[PDB]
Amino acid sequence: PIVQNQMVHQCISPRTLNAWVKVVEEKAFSPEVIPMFSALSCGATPQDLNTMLNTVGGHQAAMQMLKETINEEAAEWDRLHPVHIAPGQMREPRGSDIAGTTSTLQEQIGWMTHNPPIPVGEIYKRWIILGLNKIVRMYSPTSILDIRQGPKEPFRDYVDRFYKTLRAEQTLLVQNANPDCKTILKALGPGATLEEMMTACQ
Amino acid sequence: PIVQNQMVHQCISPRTLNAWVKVVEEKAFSPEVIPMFSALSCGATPQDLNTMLNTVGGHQAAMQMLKETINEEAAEWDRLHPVHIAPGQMREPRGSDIAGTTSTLQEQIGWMTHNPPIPVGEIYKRWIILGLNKIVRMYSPTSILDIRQGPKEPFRDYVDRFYKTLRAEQTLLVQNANPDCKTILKALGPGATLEEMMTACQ
Amino acid sequence: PIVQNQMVHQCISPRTLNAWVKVVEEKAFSPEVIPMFSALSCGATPQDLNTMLNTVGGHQAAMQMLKETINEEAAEWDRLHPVHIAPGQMREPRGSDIAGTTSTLQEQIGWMTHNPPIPVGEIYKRWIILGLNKIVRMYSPTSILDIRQGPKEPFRDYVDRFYKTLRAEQTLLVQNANPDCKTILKALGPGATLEEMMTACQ
Amino acid sequence: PIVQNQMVHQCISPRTLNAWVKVVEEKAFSPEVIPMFSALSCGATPQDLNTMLNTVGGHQAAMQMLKETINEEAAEWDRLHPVHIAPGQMREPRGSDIAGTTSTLQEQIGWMTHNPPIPVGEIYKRWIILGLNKIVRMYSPTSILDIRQGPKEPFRDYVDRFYKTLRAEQTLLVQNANPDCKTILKALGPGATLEEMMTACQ
Amino acid sequence: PIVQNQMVHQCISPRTLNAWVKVVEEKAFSPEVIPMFSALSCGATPQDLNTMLNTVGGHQAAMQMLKETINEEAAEWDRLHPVHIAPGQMREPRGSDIAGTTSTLQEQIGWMTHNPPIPVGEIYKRWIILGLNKIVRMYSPTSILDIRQGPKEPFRDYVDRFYKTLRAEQTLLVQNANPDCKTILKALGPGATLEEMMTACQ
Amino acid sequence: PIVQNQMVHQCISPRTLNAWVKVVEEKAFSPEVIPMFSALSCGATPQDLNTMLNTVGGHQAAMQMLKETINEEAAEWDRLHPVHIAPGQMREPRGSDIAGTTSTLQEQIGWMTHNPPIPVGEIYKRWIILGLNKIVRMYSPTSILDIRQGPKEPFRDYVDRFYKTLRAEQTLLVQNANPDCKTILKALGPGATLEEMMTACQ
Ligand SMILES: Nc1ncnc2c1ncn2[C@@H]1O[C@H](COP(=O)(O)OP(=O)(O)OP(=O)(O)O)[C@@H](O)[C@H]1O
Repeated sequence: PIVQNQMVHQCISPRTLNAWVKVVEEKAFSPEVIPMFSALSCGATPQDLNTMLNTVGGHQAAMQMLKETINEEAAEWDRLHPVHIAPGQMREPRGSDIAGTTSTLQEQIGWMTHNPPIPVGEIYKRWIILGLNKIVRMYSPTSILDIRQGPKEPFRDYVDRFYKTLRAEQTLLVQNANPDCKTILKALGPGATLEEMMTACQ
Repeated sequence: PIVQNQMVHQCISPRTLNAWVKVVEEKAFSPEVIPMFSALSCGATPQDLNTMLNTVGGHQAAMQMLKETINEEAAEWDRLHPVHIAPGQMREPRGSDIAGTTSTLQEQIGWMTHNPPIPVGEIYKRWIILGLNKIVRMYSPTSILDIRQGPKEPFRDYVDRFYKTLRAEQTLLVQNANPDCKTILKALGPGATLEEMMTACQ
Repeated sequence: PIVQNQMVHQCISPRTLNAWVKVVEEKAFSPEVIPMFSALSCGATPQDLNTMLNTVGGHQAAMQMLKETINEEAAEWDRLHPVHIAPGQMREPRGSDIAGTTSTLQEQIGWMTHNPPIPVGEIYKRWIILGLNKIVRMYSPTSILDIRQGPKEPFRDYVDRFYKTLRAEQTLLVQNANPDCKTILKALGPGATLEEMMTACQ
Repeated sequence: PIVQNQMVHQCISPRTLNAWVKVVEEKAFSPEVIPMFSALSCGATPQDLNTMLNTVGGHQAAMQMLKETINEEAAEWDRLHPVHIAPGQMREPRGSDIAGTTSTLQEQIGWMTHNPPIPVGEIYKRWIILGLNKIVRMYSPTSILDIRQGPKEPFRDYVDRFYKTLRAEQTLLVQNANPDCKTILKALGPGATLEEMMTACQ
Repeated sequence: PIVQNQMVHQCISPRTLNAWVKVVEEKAFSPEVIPMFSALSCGATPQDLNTMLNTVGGHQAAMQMLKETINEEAAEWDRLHPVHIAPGQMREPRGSDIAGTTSTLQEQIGWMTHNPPIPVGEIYKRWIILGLNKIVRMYSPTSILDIRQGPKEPFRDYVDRFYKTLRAEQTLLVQNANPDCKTILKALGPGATLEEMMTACQ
Repeated sequence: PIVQNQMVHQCISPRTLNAWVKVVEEKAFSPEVIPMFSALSCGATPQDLNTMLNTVGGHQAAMQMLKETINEEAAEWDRLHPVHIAPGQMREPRGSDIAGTTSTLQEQIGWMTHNPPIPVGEIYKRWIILGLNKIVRMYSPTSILDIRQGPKEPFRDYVDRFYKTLRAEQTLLVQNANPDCKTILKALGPGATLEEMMTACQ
């Protein structure tokens, strides 16, 4: 990453490398993996972003869809930012320079530490996260329409499932409740908070 | 977080990220999780606060009630602190800027490091903790009225349960004791410390 | 804690938080937990002291006796140190300011880093340790009078039990020995070291 | 490695040493091991590169093929860069100096920290990675021609295998699909993204 | 400990505390525990030395013999170094000040950082190690006279036992060997190295 | 060790201590332990080198052979470097000063940080490694002459054994192959690389 002592390059730590690889193994593409990726890549150069993605051993169908999303975002960058060099001067980054495939570590450090910065790590991280969200939505196993409260399922457990499914995918909470809790909820009237709905069905 | 070398931004550590995620998995919303959250988010920007909350994989009913509490506190902030910008100058934070949804990391660092600081991380952390306490009270399984000493339960074990329940929820200790220890406690008179009550029933 | 770079505030580390919580879970109130608490809270502000105590999930009977001891020590502080403020000036700490309930982190840092320091963390830590020792003595299961060497128990194992019990609670070692080792010990005469007693009964 | 405080030598950390040794034990020469090696050897001197390779306990057939690749690359270096010394002056590195066998740590630090740097660690790391890729291709158990979707294998699982095999080794995805998904894929027409192919066969 | 940034006090780390406690639990008073204690207490003040010893939960017979050795060494210090104070000046340390029982942390830091240092931590560590060696010799289960090679025990395994026992306790290696290896060893003549003895009996 | 902030003494870390002790327990004197020892003792003073060797609990036959090798190397040092002191001046190191038995930590730091350095840690580490290699060769269980490919053993697995044995101990690879792979290898002609031999017998 690039961090403060002036703004300097540091080696990606063995601990960050290991944390990312373990979250992916333990959680696959459950939605919470995305804000973990984002937090573990704080300050990341594009090189570091490629290291984290390249160190994942399975999920190669997912990694391949991610390259497609990366190439689409890169081509849209080249559309808005054509390039045309000057000895000892900085070249403008193209899509593939941002994605880390045709830029060196030194070019990346030079863009990221310029005054003002050309923030190639934050740009690439936005493309990667966009790709990762399409994958989370892909691998979401259930429609929110099939999250229905069981006859003897505690309301809380049902709400946990309902919002878990809705996060992976993205009135109806009440409709999908079981008869008994549904009746209690119809009676609360409009404008009930989730806290009030969950207290009523306890 | 923001910490001292002057006051600088540091990346949230893999170790803090991991600690928070594990305490939540192992303890759910037992009350002791709150002072752990508070301690692990020392110096946190609002961005970091959102990272810790977003990295929790289950308990999405709880996370949703928390957003409601956050939005209520944010709307009360906008009520007391309306906003109306000046080139190169700091804008005043609204509720949603404090909660980290419409403020950038740079705005957050600028508020938090101003002289005097606009402490957006400490403000948001107070809203989050308020939300978390309502959740601890929600998920508290037992009324203190149903904590009663068993016929052969050691007094200490009963007191542990009584104060555990009372912490999750928030004369009667003696009333809820078993006949034998109850008799010993009635005899101590008024003004007995817990230490004396527990010595008597040993 | 407060530590040296001048004397600065640092966030309590995830590793200290975790160490304290694990020693308590694994050892309860065996006496050795006290010097661990003392060592893990080196440099602690009163806020940090409250964090370590608040993060303990069970033993709420013990935590409650501890508050009683804290309030007693605080009331004795107010007896010896009454307070009576001056813009931009430091107020004198009362008992509850020392215990961290009515003082802010900033007041605590200001007392602890003053020339000369008002060492509010070391004062509160002494109250806490006093409370913790009363708890260690409470939860000590056995009188030293019931530590007696078994007919075929190795002398060393018996001495380990004898001093373990005596530490939790706080001529007789010989009296409580088994007939055979007792006879060997009577013969050594007065003025035998523990090393000599233990060599004789090997 | 060599890292920034000026550019200084630091001891390879016990944590890097241990991470490398564990990834090799747990993953052998699955392709993802290569970008892990590259990331764990950030800043590495040739000495450090030899330490990481020498600390691997099995796979000695692989380590021996790696020496062959190293010697070939070293001989090609000597072909393009003959050497011919001046008191207190730097000698030019030969192949075996780059590979760390006839250069000392001090010569290595002197090349790597010169203005401009003679980047002996990055040169040797490129040779090592080249050798490691030939080993990944060697130990790849399956041809992509034998990755065929099973009659009841979910399409995603098949794509994971297909791209896993293709990474170890390096129209046909559709050909190798099962009849039912093959028919759906023929109908999509040309120019389907992987995301669209995978949605269709869900 | 006291370490270099000038010479400053640092908090004993949770990791040192934990390492010491685990080596004692896993190894008791096997001899190798002594050089581990010595290495984990590098820079230790007497306070830190007491923390490491006080955090050990069992072996209280051993801890008590250790106090006896400490008091003997302290009384011998007072015999050679009597004391007789000057405002703002350093007092001379007595035995019990060195052992950490009547000296404060500040006195300890003042002795240890004086020009020239009064090295109270290194003095106390020598007393502790002396005590620890008497304990290692106490708990040594076997005389070297009962280490004899078994009829089918590999010579190496026997030598491992022989030197293990001799380290806990502190011509005969050959005498204690089995008939067959004994005969081979008699034939080597005088002046055989251990390497040659062990090669001969392979 | 001695490391850079100028060149300063640092305490050997609990993590290095623990890593060395675990590699020895898990790997004994498999050859890869040597470059791990060398890497974990980067910057080591002779004191640190003795700490790492003294903290090993078993293998005391091996530790004793190591002392013999150390004493031989030390006597050869005294043969080439006799000594003959000057107030406030540095004495010349003898063999036993280098090995850490008659030199203090301060003498060691003074030799190692002199301009030019008298590198007593690197000298002693070379003696130790020499001793360790004689031990690796001792404990090598098999001659390379008894590494022969089994009738149904994959060629790779056989090559792994062949080079594992050859590393512990230090045309024939082909001779020791099984009939079928032997025939394929005879046909390749002279000048086949290991990669080509291993491809042919796949
Ligand atoms: N949640 C946890 N609970 C218990 N132990 C943990 C946890 N997380 C990490 N550890 C311990 O810490 C190890 C990983 O981190 P480590 O202890 O090596 O810290 P470190 O990197 O040395 O700290 P620093 O970088 O500050 O020196 C693990 O092997 C484990 O023993």
